[PDB]
Amino acid sequence: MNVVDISRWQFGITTVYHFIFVPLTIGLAPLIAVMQTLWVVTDNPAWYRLTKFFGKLFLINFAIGVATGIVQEFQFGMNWSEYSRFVGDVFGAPLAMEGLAAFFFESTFIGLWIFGWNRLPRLVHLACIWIVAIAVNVSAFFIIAANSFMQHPVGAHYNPTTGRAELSSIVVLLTNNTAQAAFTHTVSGALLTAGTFVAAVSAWWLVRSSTDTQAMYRPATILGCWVALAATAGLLFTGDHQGKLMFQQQPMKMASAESLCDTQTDPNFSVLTVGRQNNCDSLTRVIEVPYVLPFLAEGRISGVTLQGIRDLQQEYQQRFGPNDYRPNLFVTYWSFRMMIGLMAIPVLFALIALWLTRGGQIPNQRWFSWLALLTMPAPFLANSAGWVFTEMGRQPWVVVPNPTGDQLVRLTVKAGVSDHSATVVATSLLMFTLVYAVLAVIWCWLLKRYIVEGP
Amino acid sequence: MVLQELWFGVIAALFLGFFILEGFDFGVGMLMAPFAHETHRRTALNTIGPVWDGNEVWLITAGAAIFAAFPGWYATVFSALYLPLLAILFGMILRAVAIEWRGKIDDPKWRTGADFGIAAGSWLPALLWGVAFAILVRGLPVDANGHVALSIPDVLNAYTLLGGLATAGLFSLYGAVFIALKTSGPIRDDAYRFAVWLSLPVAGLVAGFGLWTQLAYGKDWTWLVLAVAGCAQAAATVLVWRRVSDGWAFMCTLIVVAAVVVLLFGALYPNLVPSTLNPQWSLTIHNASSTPYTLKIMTWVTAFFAPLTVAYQTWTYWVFRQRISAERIPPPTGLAR
Ligand SMILES: CC(C)=CCC/C(C)=C\CC/C(C)=C\CC/C(C)=C/CC/C(C)=C/CC/C(C)=C/CC/C(C)=C\CC/C(C)=C\CC/C(C)=C\CC1=C(C)C(=O)c2ccccc2C1=O
Ligand code: HDD
Ligand code: HEB
Ligand code: HEB
Repeated sequence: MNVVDISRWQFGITTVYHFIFVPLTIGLAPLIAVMQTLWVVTDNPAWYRLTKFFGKLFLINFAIGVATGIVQEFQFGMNWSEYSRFVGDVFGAPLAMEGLAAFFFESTFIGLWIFGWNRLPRLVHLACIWIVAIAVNVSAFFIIAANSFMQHPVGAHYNPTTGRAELSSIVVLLTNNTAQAAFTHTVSGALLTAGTFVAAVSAWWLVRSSTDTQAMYRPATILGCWVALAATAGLLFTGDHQGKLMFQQQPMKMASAESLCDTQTDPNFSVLTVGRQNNCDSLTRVIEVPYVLPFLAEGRISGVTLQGIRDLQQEYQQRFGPNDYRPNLFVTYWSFRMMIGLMAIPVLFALIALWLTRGGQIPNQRWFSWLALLTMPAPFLANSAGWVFTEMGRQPWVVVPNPTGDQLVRLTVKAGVSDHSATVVATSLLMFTLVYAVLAVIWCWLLKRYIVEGP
Repeated sequence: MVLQELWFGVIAALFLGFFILEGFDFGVGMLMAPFAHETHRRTALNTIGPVWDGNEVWLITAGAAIFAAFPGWYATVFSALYLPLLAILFGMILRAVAIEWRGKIDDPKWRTGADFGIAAGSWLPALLWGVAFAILVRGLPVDANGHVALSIPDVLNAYTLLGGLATAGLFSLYGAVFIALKTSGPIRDDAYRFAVWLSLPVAGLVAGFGLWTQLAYGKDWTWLVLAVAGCAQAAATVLVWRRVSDGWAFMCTLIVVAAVVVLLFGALYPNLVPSTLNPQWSLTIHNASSTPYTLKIMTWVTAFFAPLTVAYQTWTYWVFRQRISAERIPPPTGLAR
């Protein structure tokens, strides 16, 4: 492949590895704070063991979560030097502000929480995990707002004197509609990942114990299932806020989730589509469910018109010049079925687990124990698919032009790449992939060893 | 203008804090292997246990500050120095997971792999960061278009290699006096044993690299910084032969590490990426900075959180200020392989 394609894969594979542990870290930190808070108030030793058990698993995930984010901090200047200069006046502020407002807090107080069990007071030690639980959300907000500037640039001017986008208002950049919608959606997505993780592990031990520990994992199962259900409700509301934003900001991405080819009124959402989806003209649709795209685009079931990919292709050529504005249809289409479809397993598991644990009942079915294990990777993969559709859906724009903002504030992926050779980026891409793959296997093995071991 | 010059020192201070805090963190990592030549390795590791994450963020904050304040500086050094920075990230990644996962599994082979990750995350950053800063002071072949086209001799030369060894040796001495202050007993005595052996050879590397930077790239006012470094190094050299003080010994070594950062940044002024082909094409703090509004907006955030960051980070070291010995180390609570 060429330099641009290799650089795209590298920024992709490494940061996808990063978002394997990030959603667990964001959601689990408040959960452990809840368990620790209940132990202080209720003086229940069952919650203390839950804090030590799930806290142990959090530290394993937290350590590899930090490691996978180190490269991303300097990755912008290594492989996207041209992109870094263009938006450095705007894009660098959220990255730097998160360093002193969220990264310094969640990394300093995490050490106090680990080594301060017998040194710090109970009230002070409890606040240490709450600060970490808050700082991870603060870090998510700033890192999403910077990415939301790519999706919907606001508060910036082109300043044709120099070839870079310049910040005009920091309030507008932080209060972007895309930033707030994506932040609340990712946090809701992170809560589902940890809520399912806590529920699945606790439910797995309930069957194992039946075939007190039962007293301990039962409250965690109830807490985990309700958080997952609450996160599912949040994902629907925030997911409804995001689709609407997608419609008026990135019409290409809205039709990318449909593989729409012509401008039709009230299109039908197709569950499955055969073929490699190159040209799109010959696409075959299976199980077309209506009243879905109209409701996600403008919030109404009928009367919504969506521009096709083909129609938008020539429209973009008349304003931005001759270019291939067609994203990867096969990847974006199936990564979107994946984000959505992967709600049934977590939601399905939560509903069942609550039904089997009603009135103090302890489940003992063997299939229920196996259901929890398969439910664990569902939110992890759904979170990965959600951000993939966001990044592949905006191709080939690294900075999507704002329809209601400055037209000149935009950049393509090819024009934002650095001037490296095909062998230098490939060597870094190869060494990044194997190192993260080995750590991912160790991370998965470490969690399995401690889950079966228990307290 | 003012904000442009002010943010040059803020980024230097962030790198100053990174070298002061992560300096002994690297020194501990490269001193674990000679300690065995298991209990001593865990005692030294627990000294930087609850502070290694916070210490590291200073590099992350410094890297992100450069991105926000000087977009041209961020996109030039990290683009040109792709290979030396690649190995820096490789080590850091291993150390970020080896420290936490070392005690998870109780198995001699498991700890052997964890020790390699800590060593990789302590040797490469100690050596390559000194080379990376020496490259900036020496300069890069930057043309008018902003490209670099880096070559092999522009990275591995006499000046850059000396800087890498000096910083790595200084960090090893920095970690030697840090363990002697954070530990007591036989482990503390071993820290002074390596400190004496790392006193004279390290002093020659720091003095040789400091004099070379001063005579080739230093300014008139930077002579005082080098004089303080010499005085601090001589004071730190004599404070280990006789262990009169642990804190003074650590404080004197702290000044030596701090003076190197000031000397490197003092010579790297006002240029950010000096051009070896034409000094007019060099990247400065004026043609590669952000707008005053961006620097202004970041000034209020920095003036509120950076002083606040030092408030609890210092308190974090105060919480764990008690020295740890071999008898204070808890038994290994690691699962069987
Ligand atoms: C009810 C139910 C099962 C619903 C879901 C099933 C469904 C409806 C559809 C999915 C099934 C089908 C037919 C296709 C999959 C759809 C699809 C391609 C989704 C995107 C792929 C995706 C989200 C993968 C998840 C990756 C993941 C978490 C793997 C496990 C974690 C581990 C240990 C390693 C993964 C990291 C790795 C080695 C590679 C990551 C590659 C990925 C996923 C993204 C990066 C990436 C991709 C995918 C590009 O296409 C690309 C194209 C051009 C330039 C750059 C890139 C790029 O960087
Ligand atoms: C929505 C959440 C989210 C997203 C989209 C990202 N991150 Fe992240 N990042 C986290 C959420 C997060 C976190 C959850 O806050 C982590 C994981 C564990 C941790 O300590 O912080 C983290 C850690 C983390 C660290 C470790 C800092 C430390 O604690 O020592 C760095 C340097 C980064 N990230 C940088 C990035 C960059 C440069 C990204 C974009 C390319 C990025 N992250 C995407
Ligand atoms: C800081 C901000 C940011 C962020 C946050 C992010 C976050 C993220 N991400 Fe990103 N990216 C970016 C910035 C970013 N990003 C960029 C700039 C780029 C370049 C452009 C392209 O290449 O596309 C990318 C690219 C990319 C990719 C590739 C695509 C292509 O190329 O085609 C991928 C796959 C991804 C994923 C991802 C994820 C999963 C996530 C979650 C974590 N990404
Ligand atoms: C947890 C897991 C998950 C889930 C479950 C989900 C579920 C869902 N979802 Fe999601 N997402 C996600 C994860 C997710 N998700 C992500 C990660 C993302 C990226 C970030 C943001 O926010 O953007 C998204 C994104 C997104 C969006 C936007 C796109 C763009 O902008 O690019 C939308 C519209 C949606 C919808 C939705 C829905 C409707 C649903 C229902 C089914 N999402």
